[PDB]
Amino acid sequence: KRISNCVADYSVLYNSASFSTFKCYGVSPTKLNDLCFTNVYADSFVIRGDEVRQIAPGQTGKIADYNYKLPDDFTGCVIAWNSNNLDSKVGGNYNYLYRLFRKSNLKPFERDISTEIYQAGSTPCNGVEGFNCYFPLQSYGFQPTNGVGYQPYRVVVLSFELLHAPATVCGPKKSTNLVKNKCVNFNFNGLTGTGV
Amino acid sequence: SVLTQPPSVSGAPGQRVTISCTGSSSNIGAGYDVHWYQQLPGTAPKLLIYGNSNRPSGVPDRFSGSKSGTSASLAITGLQAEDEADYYCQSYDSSLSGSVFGGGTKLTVLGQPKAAPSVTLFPPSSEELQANKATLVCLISDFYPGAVTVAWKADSSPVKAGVETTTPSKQSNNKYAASSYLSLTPEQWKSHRSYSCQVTHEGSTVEKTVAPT
Amino acid sequence: VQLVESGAEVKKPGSSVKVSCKASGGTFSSYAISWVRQAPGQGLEWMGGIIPILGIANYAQKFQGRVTITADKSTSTAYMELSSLRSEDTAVYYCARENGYSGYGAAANFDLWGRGTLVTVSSASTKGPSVFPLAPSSKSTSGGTAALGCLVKDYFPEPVTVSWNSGALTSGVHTFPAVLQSSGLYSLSSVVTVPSSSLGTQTYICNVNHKPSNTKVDKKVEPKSCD
Amino acid sequence: NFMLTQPHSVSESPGKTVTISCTGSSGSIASNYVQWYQQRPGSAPTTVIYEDNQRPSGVPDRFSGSIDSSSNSASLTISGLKTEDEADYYCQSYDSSNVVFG
Amino acid sequence: SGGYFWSWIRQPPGKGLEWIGCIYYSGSTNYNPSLKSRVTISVDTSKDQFSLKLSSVTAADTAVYYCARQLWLRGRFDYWGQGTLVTVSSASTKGPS
Repeated sequence: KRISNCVADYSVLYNSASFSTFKCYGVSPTKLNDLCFTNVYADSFVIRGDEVRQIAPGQTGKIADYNYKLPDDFTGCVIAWNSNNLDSKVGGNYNYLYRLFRKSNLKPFERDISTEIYQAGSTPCNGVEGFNCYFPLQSYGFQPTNGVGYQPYRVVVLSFELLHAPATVCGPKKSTNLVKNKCVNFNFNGLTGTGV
Repeated sequence: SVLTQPPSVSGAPGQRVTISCTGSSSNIGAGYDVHWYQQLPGTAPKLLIYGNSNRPSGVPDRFSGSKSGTSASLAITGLQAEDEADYYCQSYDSSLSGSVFGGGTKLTVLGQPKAAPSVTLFPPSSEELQANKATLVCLISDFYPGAVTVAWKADSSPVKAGVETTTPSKQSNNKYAASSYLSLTPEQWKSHRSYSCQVTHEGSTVEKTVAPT
Repeated sequence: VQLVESGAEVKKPGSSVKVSCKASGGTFSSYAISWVRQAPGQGLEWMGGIIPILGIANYAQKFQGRVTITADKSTSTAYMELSSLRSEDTAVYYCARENGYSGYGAAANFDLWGRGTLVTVSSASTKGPSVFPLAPSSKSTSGGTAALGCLVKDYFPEPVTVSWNSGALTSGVHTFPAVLQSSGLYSLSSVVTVPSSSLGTQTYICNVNHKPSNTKVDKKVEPKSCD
Repeated sequence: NFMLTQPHSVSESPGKTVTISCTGSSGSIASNYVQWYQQRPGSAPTTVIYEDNQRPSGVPDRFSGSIDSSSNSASLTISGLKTEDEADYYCQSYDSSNVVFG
Repeated sequence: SGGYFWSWIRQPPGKGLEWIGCIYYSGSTNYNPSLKSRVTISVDTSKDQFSLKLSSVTAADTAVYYCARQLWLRGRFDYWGQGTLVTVSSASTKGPS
């Protein structure tokens, strides 16, 4: 998702009081709306409960290096929460897939949709489920009757872009409290008038 | 839907023809690659170019694909005798959670000269009267191109019910032929004095009439 | 490789259609398989794609839970199940293949395509066709050429072929296409050009072949006596 | 049922380096923000570090924190201990709409 | 004004800090599961103050209560008020001998 030619407020994204986890690196979480950026990139995917700790810069594993790499200069904002009552069902919900095998590493902010069979041995298989060849794409194990570390989690990352462009999507001037009957200073779009 | 394409584009056999495709910021402008396909009227479409950077086997180098940010463009050099098809834009849409195609552009200018049409009117036979229906056929043959309007009259008022027109097909000698039916009943077929079909081709109007009695 | 699909198929408005997708050779039990529909009048759409390895369905949000696609590994084939047909199902389906790659874009490219399935549904289902011979009159013929033929009415479904004397006539034959009616019925024509000297010694007979209905009506053509 | 485990007593001579741990039982330590509060006896607590790496303006540089998500433990490192550092240290979390201290 | 949070935090003498509950300037309230159904906190913007009511207090409720401004709800506070001493004991006040 790309956010452009829009204006938004992150205050309503925080008072939901329903997110199980929230991490924001590169900027202080209370002082991001006033700061203005150029573009906002949002990616949405599902993940298990034991892999939410893997979405961080500076570690190696199975999902964070084969599906979406996190670079060192990562000023993103990752938000995840539990919605296991809608994305899972009885009888085994295997609609979501994931990649387990890869030939080598991948560049960050790159998507891998290769469905070729990964070869482990030194002999070709020509697309067969035999020896020295296994499918890199595998099914999930989601179930609504699981515990807490293996449920389907809805994780999204909000990243910011800093280029030589004017601000496009950023927090506007905050509506402060209205005061009356006092000698105060105000600016209603056309004058800096001081008075009651 | 989310992808819009021009209805048609004009060009010349020897100059550069470029098409422009415009979508949204979540399907093409997000960063996804685009794919172009050719829809020949009668054959299954095939892959022309994927990712706008590689050349598939069996595809000539005259086709060029580029992505100018949010919009993708395709350019060709020279109009050959196989570009009479439709071009579509294919890209992954995150909002639709799947692949969505474009509108389609037709590539033709003019290839249809004029000719002299000839019509034939044949009344229904005797065995057709007992079927409780009356199919009035007025055949048109040996004409070029295949764009003829059909009007039916009963010498007192035009008939605007049951009028049909079939598409014309290429003959053996590169001409076109067509037929027009008219659904009626034998109850009022004998009451009327005569029936006829009236057609107009480039201003040339001919008329043929039959008498049931 | 090449993908071979079945021909035209006509069902009822509210029934279930059953078509197949055959693959010749290999490279069918290694890559994802999807379905493409092209409709004359609008653009192309994509209902969804099914991976044959894990047997996991992946449809689009624009289509509800009505069309289901299954996969087979023993014979390397796929089946399409689609019930509750509506009025706008007159289109053609395509059996496509997906070959993923690596890159910044990572878009689904459709390198391999099938043949096509012309699935049309409407009213006025299969019935008994009626053929009426056509004969010239005295006023219709003025020179040495006369126009005559056979008119075929209320036939279903397409395609219907017309043979003249079991293929004995090849010069001067013309076959006309069909056309939609108000009640969803088709009608064709077939006329030939013959010299008037052979109208009294050689007879012309039309043979109608309709393989979905398995009817072969043979009717004689005779000139009119009054005119 | 998420509780933060902290060492009850930690002793070190001034001028050296010591590490104070904060281990979570059920929830992963990297899921939510970890806040360390240095409270003098008979005084209100004061935030000595936040955001698991961010030091407030006013506290010295020595109050540096680190996160070990593999061991589910939050670490606060103190270098060059002084007299004024003799105070109570508590680590804070959030879990899910229920703030949990150390 | 400003869209921040309020929170009451108590601390028994010689024990760790305990979180009681948090409030918004609106009616949003969340309480600790151990202290659930016993905490009643209300906000009155006219007097520019917020008050907390505790029911069924026992002898184990002796703690130093702190009210703290919460700039960020799931993160740090920034300002701590001075802790009032609350002692729960006995049935009457009596003079010394």
